[PDB]
Amino acid sequence: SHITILTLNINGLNSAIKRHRLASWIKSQDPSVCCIQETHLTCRDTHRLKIKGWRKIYQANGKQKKAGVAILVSDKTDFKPTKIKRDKEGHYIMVKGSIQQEELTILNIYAPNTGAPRFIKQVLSDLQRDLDSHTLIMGDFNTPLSTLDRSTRQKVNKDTQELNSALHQADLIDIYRTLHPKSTEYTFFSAPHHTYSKIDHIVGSKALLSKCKRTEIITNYLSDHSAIKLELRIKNSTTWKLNNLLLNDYWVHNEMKAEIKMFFETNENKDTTYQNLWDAFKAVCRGKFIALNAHKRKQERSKIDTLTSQLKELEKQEQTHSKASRRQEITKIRAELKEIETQKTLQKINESRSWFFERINKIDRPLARLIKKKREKNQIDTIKNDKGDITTDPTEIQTTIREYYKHLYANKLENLEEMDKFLDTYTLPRLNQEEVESLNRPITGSEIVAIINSLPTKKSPGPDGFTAEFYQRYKEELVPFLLKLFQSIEKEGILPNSFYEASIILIPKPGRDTTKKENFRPISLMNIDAKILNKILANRIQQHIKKLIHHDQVGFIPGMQGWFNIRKSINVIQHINRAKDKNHMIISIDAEKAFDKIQQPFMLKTLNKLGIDGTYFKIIRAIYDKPTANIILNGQKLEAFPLKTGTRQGCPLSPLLFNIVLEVLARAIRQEKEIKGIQLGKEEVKLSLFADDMIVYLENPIVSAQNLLKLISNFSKVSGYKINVQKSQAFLYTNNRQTESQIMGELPFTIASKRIKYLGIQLTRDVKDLFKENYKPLLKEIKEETNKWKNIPCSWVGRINIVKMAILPKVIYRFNAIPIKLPMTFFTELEKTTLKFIWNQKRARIAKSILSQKNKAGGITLPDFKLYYKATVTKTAWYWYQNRDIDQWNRTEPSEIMPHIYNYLIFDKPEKNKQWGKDSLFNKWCWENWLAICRKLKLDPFLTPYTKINSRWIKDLNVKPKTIKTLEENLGITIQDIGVGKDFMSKTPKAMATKDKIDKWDLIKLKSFCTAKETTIRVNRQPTTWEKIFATYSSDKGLISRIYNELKQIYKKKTNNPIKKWAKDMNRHFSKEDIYAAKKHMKKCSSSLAIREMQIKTTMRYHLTPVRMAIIKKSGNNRCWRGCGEIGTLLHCWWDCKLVQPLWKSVWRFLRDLELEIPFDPAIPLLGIYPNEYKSCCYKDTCTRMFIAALFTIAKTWNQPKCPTMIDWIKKMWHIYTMEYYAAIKNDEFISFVGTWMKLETIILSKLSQEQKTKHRIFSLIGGN
RNA sequence: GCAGACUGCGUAGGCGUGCGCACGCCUACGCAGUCUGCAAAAAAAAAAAAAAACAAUAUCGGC
DNA sequence: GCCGATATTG
Ligand SMILES: Cc1cn([C@H]2C[C@H](O)[C@@H](COP(=O)(O)OP(=O)(O)OP(=O)(O)O)O2)c(=O)[nH]c1=O
Repeated sequence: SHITILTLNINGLNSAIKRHRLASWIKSQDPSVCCIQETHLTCRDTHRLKIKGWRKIYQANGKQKKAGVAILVSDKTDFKPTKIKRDKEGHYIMVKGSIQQEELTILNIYAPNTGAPRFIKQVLSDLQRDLDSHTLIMGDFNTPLSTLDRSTRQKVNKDTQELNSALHQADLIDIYRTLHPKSTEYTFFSAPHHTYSKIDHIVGSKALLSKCKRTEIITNYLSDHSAIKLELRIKNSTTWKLNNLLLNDYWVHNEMKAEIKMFFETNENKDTTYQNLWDAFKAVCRGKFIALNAHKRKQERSKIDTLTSQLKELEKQEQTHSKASRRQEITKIRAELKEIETQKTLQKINESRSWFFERINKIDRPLARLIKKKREKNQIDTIKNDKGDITTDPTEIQTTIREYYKHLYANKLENLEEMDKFLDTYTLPRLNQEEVESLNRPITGSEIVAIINSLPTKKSPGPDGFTAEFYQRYKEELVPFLLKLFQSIEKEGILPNSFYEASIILIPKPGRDTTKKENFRPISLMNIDAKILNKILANRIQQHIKKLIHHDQVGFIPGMQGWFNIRKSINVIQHINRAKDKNHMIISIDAEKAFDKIQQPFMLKTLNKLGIDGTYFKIIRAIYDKPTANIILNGQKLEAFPLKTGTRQGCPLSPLLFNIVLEVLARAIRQEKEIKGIQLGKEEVKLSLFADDMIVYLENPIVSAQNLLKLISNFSKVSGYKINVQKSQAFLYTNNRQTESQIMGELPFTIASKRIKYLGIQLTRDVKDLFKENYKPLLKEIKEETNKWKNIPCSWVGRINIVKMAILPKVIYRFNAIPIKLPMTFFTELEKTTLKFIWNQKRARIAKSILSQKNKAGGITLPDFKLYYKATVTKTAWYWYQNRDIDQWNRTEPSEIMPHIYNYLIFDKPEKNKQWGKDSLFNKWCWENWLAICRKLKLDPFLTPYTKINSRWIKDLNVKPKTIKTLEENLGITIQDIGVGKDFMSKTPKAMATKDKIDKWDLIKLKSFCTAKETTIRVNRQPTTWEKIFATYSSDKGLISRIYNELKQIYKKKTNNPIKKWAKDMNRHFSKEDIYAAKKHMKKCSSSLAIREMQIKTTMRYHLTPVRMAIIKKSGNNRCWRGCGEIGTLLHCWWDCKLVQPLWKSVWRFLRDLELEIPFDPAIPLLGIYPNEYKSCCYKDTCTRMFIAALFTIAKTWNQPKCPTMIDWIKKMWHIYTMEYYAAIKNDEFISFVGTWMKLETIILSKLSQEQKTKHRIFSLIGGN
């Protein structure tokens, strides 16, 4: 073990290309510590020095752009800083700390070029107290220490002798001279003097020499000065993870195909089982990927390799003898190396910039991680230990964590008889024979390939490096081998030993003290193939889960939505409020460390008791046979500690198995008649909640809660399911204070007299406070959450997407959970804050009406929270119409009236004089909203094509229910299928059969009703989209989106369109076709949202012109902000301005140079409204980019007397060109890109001179140079 | 010259209250009218994907 | 419809 410390005088870091190339070179050297001098960064520019892959970066920056220092410590180096001193001018930075329990004192110094020894001595006197036997003084000393440090071999000056004396008194020595007494190497070459000299030195105490390993001066072309690289011995491999980018090269892809094929053609035979063969293939592919990555790195910089080899040989020749022609050749080849490295670094940085440009403002990773605060460092370094100690020692903290989790997962409680007794007491659903054989059906390549295709991307790999992009890429050839492996696994029931491998990582629990070990959630990364097998099993069991779990559970269950329970719970609480005798309670049980306290033997026993037997259960038992988990703590893979209990918390199959296991407890609670839950109408609602979270409602708590605790204790004893009774709240209701007190006594639960947080919702003790506890906070939160974004660096489009991404999901979730009649003040406040954020505390530049309108209007669909609220509220009508027996949440309401009538009211008569209850919280408001929408559509909502066969019309025909059952089971469910008029029972042979099968009285009743003229006309008319939205769809997926789109269409205000105003001030009527074309162009002018944002801003008259400012300020100066002396109308500023005209004239010179005779029409560039006769999109693709570049050019200098120069337009065009080039290469759209850019590149290259393009880095990309 | 706030006029729908009318609230709505952040923009931001998984749900968009 | 991305609950 050695510590590599590197020092370098980079002579400024302003050049980004030089920054990264030093950052790429420093990556190659892999130093343990790096000291950098003359960063040319200010305290304001500390943001600039942000390098990926390195976190602990300490900076000392001066005010001016002359100095500034920083120290980089390798992530492989565990330096624990204690005290830091920084120079206000960057000449020095002090840092005291320890490395691996070895104290280390590091000093960085940049002495002035003149009189450095005196300045250094002053630093020594100031830091005399800080020097110890572990001192490292670094930086730019600006002086040589010995005669051998100068090429001229000139005597060390008297200042050096005094400086050396000062170092000697401080027991500090020149390490390089000590370790290389006879080395005459030098770091900097002085061109004016033609002399080499070693003026940067590594100085430390002699005691460190025993630790010192090796020091060397590494001549480099990245800077005039060479770095000194010292290795320091300390008292004594990471996991390989495949890189997605590696798969993008064709050569490596073909090589991997060939390697896979040759392996499975060579290593296949009878003597080996397919599991061990698969593991061997994994290892071989791992080694092959490592080797081919090395080969790819070699080839990619092979030119650099040969050039640096030539430089090494010629530099050795120079050192042994220096020659003038050798000097000039060395200089030329060094320039060649610089140009090649600049080429590669520009490639890399522009590829990154293109990636950002393609996602600059979209709702995507860049925006999501811009909005989110800087990630809190999950790398733990000190935790309140078991007894009382905070602790910091890495090995002791690792031991604490590892032992904690090893003890957590090492418990099976082998008491199978007790598990049998518990399971054979609460009869629970069993899968029929058909479903059993469905689970055990053979694995099909179609199934595996479907899983692979659905396999999430951009996900961390498991203990093996393969990252689920590897399987997708080699899907076509791997899938057969995966199928063979799964066939072997199902036949034999033994998994490859690599399947059990998993990597636990400790993610902090939000809102919890990270210093406690117990507050970390261990999430598991599993081998992707193991995850494929587990996803297969999870999908298999999921095909039958609906009948396997009661609808009380809505966590991890397809098609069930969490808000169900919320509404249910709230209804229950409302009932409690309305009850005369309030003797009841609700408890929010929260499982402690669920998925980890689950006992695998009990889970397997439950699955066996469920009828899951055979191949599927064999594989389930195998996957839990010998699971293992390594804890990747601080990047170190700790020991294995096989987890004897719990279910892997990152496994696809774990949620389903946990739900199945806890369904046993749910069934037990429901069966127990002495745990009587609240009774609403004709339904019993004992308990319902997400997977591990449970909420129970109980009557007569004194006894029911005690019985519940007894049952939970039995379940915990039998299965390990433990509840943290302390962190498990409850509302208690009793009409006697003494009863409340004694219940508090017996019950071990903490009674929350105000509220309970529950699925992100503040359930309120009294429902009347719901809003005050749920929306008023949320609204306030949004305000706060947006106030910290006041200065967020995003454009109005970026802010709109930020709202849509961060606030909208939160607001919609709140609406879904609590669709109570919200006062309009809430929506006014929410819209006000949202808009104010979007326009950063200024007046909205674009009309809210324009943006709110659909994307057809060219905008970005500024979300309308009022319409989202209405959509969410009216959504419940879908469940009303469906009348599902599982949505018990809907039927739990005040029962003043016959509660059964809710599935009605949708496409059936209104029960005039019949009230739904003043106490109704959700359904009454949904009814009001649904009626409002139906009235707005001016449709009849009581008899429609989708009226169910039995809602009230047939019922009001006093039809026997058996007749309704016959009609339902024969033909369909809607009146339409029955038919009306001529078509009554006259459209299918089954219709005739039913017509014959009904009794004469009911038959004639249906004849009288259906064939009536009014019903015929009201049922036959084609159904509107709003009705298909609640009848045609049998699934509630995407329902809010569809309802909101329909509402958007319905409530589409007639706004003051700004394209029409462009027509007006251009005195030229635009045809509807012209408006449509302008909107289409604004929609698809470019993929990147910066280009589209520019086009949208120009089209929507975003830029406020001197006319606007004159009117608002009432000042008469309408003169354009350029000295043009004309009126400052928008068309002037964009098109008609003598200072803006030359740019458009140049653009038209380019157009004609492109053999394009297009009219000199402002509409074409400013809006894309091409003349009707001109429709050749081939040239439009280029013209759009040319025009938008011109628009950017004008906008940048939108108000300066400065003329938008041609060169600015060229530069912006090339910016777009490079971004699109790399984006297309990554997206494989290269042919279209060349088609739309080749001629333009040719003209641009011809127009410019070599000097100008070189200065602006305008080297061609499509064509070689 | 865009928009919201907001005064008033007023259409219609609903809910609650009172004895066809009156009151209170809300919705959607057009009109006239006062403002009102204001320099001017491009700041560059980096904003970084890349590590920390899993199930389900919702949203958005592009194809 | 798919196919990416984001948040919501665990
Ligand atoms: C929050 C979260 C939960 N889960 C799963 C694993 C958990 O066992 C299960 C329930 O989570 P929670 O109930 O939210 O957490 P918990 O009950 O395990 O924590 P505590 O013991 O302190 O109450 O959901 C994840 O897989 N990933 C996650 O990020």
